[PDB]
Amino acid sequence: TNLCPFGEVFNATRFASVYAWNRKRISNCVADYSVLYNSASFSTFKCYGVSPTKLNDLCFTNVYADSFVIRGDEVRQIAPGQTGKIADYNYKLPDDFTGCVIAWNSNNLDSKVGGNYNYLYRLFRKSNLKPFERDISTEIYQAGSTPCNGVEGFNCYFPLQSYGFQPTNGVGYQPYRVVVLSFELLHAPATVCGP
Amino acid sequence: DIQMTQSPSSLSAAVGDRVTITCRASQSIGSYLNWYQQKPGKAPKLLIYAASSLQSGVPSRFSGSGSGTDFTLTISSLQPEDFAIYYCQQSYVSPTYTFGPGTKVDIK
Amino acid sequence: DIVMTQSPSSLSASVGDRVTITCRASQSIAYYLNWYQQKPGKAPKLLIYAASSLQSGVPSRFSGSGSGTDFTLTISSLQPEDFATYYCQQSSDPPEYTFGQGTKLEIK
Amino acid sequence: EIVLTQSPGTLSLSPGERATLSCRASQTVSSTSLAWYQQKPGQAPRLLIYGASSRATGIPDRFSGSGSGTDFTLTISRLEPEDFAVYYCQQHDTSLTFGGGTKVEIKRTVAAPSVFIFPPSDEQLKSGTASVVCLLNNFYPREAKVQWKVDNALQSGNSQESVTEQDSKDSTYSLSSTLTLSKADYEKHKVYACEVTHQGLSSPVTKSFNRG
Amino acid sequence: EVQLVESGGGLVQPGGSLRLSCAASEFIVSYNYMSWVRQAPGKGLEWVSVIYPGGSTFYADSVKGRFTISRDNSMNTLFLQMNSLRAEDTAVYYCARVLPINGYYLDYWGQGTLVTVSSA
Amino acid sequence: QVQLVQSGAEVKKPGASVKVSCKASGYPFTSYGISWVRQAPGQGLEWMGWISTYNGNTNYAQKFQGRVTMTTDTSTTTGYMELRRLRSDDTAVYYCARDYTRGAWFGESLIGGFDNWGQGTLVTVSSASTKGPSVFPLAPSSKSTSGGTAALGCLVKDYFPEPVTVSWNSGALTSGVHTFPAVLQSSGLYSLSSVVTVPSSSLGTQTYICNVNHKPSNTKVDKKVEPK
Amino acid sequence: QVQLVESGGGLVQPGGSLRLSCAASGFTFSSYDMHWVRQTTGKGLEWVSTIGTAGDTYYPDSVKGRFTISREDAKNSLYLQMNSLRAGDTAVYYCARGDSSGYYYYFDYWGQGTLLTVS
Ligand SMILES: *[C@@H]1O[C@H](CO[C@@H]2O[C@@H](C)[C@@H](O)[C@@H](O)[C@@H]2O)[C@@H](O[C@@H]2O[C@H](CO)[C@@H](O[C@@H]3O[C@H](CO)[C@@H](O)[C@H](O)[C@@H]3O)[C@H](O)[C@H]2NC(C)=O)[C@H](O)[C@H]1NC(C)=O
Repeated sequence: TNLCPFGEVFNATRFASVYAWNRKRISNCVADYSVLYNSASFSTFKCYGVSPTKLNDLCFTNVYADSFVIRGDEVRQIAPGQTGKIADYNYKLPDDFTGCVIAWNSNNLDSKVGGNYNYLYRLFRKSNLKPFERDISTEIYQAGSTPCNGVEGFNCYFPLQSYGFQPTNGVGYQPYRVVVLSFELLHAPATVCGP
Repeated sequence: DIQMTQSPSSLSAAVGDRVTITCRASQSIGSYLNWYQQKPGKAPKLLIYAASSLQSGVPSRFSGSGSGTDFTLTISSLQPEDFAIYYCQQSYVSPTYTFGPGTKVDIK
Repeated sequence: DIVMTQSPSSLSASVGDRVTITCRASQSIAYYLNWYQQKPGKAPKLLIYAASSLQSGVPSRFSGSGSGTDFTLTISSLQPEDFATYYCQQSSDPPEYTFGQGTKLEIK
Repeated sequence: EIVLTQSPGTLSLSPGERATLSCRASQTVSSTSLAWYQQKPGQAPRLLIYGASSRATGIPDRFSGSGSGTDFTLTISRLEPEDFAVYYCQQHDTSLTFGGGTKVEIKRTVAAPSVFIFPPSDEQLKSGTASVVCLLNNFYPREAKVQWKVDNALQSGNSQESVTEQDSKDSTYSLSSTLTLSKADYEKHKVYACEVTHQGLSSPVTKSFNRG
Repeated sequence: EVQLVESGGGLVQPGGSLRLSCAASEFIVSYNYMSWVRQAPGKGLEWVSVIYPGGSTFYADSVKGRFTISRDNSMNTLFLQMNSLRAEDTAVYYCARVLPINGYYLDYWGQGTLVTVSSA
Repeated sequence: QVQLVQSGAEVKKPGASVKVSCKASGYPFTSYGISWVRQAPGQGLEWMGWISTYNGNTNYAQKFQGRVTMTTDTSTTTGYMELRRLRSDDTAVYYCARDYTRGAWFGESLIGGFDNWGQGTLVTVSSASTKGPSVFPLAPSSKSTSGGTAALGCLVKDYFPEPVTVSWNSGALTSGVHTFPAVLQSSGLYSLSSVVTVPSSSLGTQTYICNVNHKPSNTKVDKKVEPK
Repeated sequence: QVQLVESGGGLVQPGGSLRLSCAASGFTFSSYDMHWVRQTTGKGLEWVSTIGTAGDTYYPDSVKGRFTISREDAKNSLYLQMNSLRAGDTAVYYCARGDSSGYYYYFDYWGQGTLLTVS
């Protein structure tokens, strides 16, 4: 039968920004994790609520693939029960999370001489993000009593900022492509088993 | 990594008494916990998994309860062969499993 | 984790001269460094952010440049009002940002 | 769209040396969307490098690739006898396009072609079509020029030539030519000559044969 | 007008508890990053705590587990709660606004309040 | 063990259409698309399009945007390309390749290329009819130069299908024999020549005859070569 | 019954190499995961290696790049190759068998252990 398209998620040319993170719905396929078992290029491989083993003998209903690019120091924030800019304003995971987090260094693909300014993240927000919530609005953030009315100035800021990737930075500041897989099991019959 | 802490460091109880061992997690881990007993100069043994389930062969005197960041192991009556160091382990984050520090039960 | 060190602990200049204050780091912090002017008895004032920018209202005689583990601050002309204490802050880490030991300045 | 130009068109080298090729793009192309292909004569092309830096399955360690921005380079450490073929580069950043192609050939010392000539056969006179062939023997440099001389007047636009492949036995080429004429014009002509100009020949060797 | 007025200093015994307040004008303490910095007499500045617009809180190791930073939207005031004060906590505390635009920098400051912990 | 096999060569008259086939085996068919690239005789590679074997999306080139259609049969794991309104300049070799440049399920770009190829199909679109080859011998000159070195050959002319086979002395001779590639004439037929160099010392004693094999016309004409 | 016997430990100089083994009995060695756990009196129990049924190997950040775990189902022997040993690797090593009841994981059976000293 059909095999799940993990290669398209992992081996894609373009990755979305963290604030406008991408999500893909994988269903009606057999999932083969032998592609992930031995790769020698992954810097992070942590699975929450299920062992890395036993994945080929487990059946699930839906599998979601979330992909974005962040810096190395912010990879630790992609985990249940974490706080920070990325966790509170860009991407949130539930406390009771069943899934895996995979990250690898993409310094040779997403960094160019002079600075790559195509990846953005949100600085200001009124309230913390709920789990699996996506925000893409670009309205001017107001930090004072005076209304902004679209005239940027003091106490009226644009809520997005650029990463500015350079090839000479440290591994903490180098870009990392992060793929987050979320497995949900419901009363519906299993569709992704992968024996 | 998720850090597990136990209290008290040392416990002293007599035969037929009641004891209570508490295991606390630095993060909510739900019902992912295991308990191990290690007699001196021997290998650790498995007692409780999923924080409330009894492994086959373990005496019925043991029970477990709790969820989130608070867990408890209770021995109804302390038999003469139940003096050992007890460890709690979290099984929520993989594959980097972490163990507890250890609690010692002696005879007074 | 990161430890920052300024140099020197003191400095002097008469009038209409150039100065140089350096603030290293134990690890590379890219271009995330700030400069402050703390006159005695009151709160400090921001001079330079991101090691190269200038805060609105700051006199143009102040300038700074640098990257990685070495940074510097230069004053083109030493007006009478420029005598204070200056500090460097590490803005690289979002939650934890530390200061240096400071660098005073005085007449000779 | 992005246009890929490969230079140089031809590259003659001796086995055991190293080879450097260039694939230039008009715009900025991401490293994730470049690939190299190798096509031996009479066979389908095979993939060598994908992603501009990654070797394919079964590809020996000789082939290596590097580059970013608008210029890319393929590097071959040693030239084995089976590594002489045409190479192409492709991109899929904006649509899909291929390059012109670079050919790698075996290098050899200059040789001299032995020029021959053959008069038309008898049956062609019956068929009313005249064909004369100026055969050439082995010679290394591909660049060669021929020209049919009729009496005192040259000819143009009534001939075509074919060249064989580089034979592995001696690394030499062969050339053929044919002048197209009819019986109504073959008898009118008096002197038929074939003009040959080459580096291997110090002076043009224009063999000829009389009418009939 | 933009201002930050601080009040709450005093003299307390070791092991005591004190609460510091820092109002605002033209600001909204629940919309801006806010931080506390203390400066001991004859020493350099030291960061204490920071609160995010969403509500997250971060503390230094030397003061972790003893201090707490909070805010009131109705009164537009930023609070610092200090517990289990030692002899090493004697300093002048400042409340400042932090802009994460290009790194974290402290543009506006206050005037500071003195907190002294002594056995007398 | 990943193998793709295409159909044989075809000849079509202008204004018709030709559909090529490409059978695939040895890999999950639905996880990879199929790309088609054609190569004119003596020219470079030119892209045609890409097809997906999961949903059926197609991404054709702008040049062939109007007159190409691609279909995949999941049951037989075979892909097809149909080109309509055949033209004179459409004679080329068509290739079938497994695709790793665009994903099948989602349709985004990928890091890779065309990993596997096929043998190729030769398509000829010429306004001409089948004609049998005619052989004219090319006897050596009366004189001998640089003995012993002499060359002889036979000229083949006016044959429509490209592939022909020429052998000397019933294949007994395999040294110093050169066969020239065919060249297209203005009339619409082809002409081919094969020459062999032999020692002039034994020219009279050794007699050779060139043989021509033309499968489409089933014509075999053998003519010996002798001086005059 | 189920038993696991370790062997191949002793004294070794810093920076050297050593290879342990752990024979098994009473169960299908190819149908279960295998782990190595150390115990130091100053740090307690700690996980150092894990091998799966499908050839997957997992390592902590402490010993990654230095330890290699191998499995040979035919000989029923599980091995652990150690390289670039330091003074911090002196502990009693156990071989454990990993089993799961649902989504929950645990270590069921352990071996006697093998002392390794770095001097
Ligand atoms: C992302 O892509 C890489 C490589 O890119 C792809 O490689 C081939 C599979 C073709 O599809 C190419 O067109 C394409 O560019 C994948 O990595 C590769 O995975 C395969 C399968 O696991 C590996 O094959 C193994 O080879 C060893 C021998 O070296 C055998 O012993 C194994 O049994 C197995 O066949 C291959 O080595 C590996 N290559 C590299 C460079 O890592 C990668 O899996 C893919 N990502 C996902 C998520 O699928």
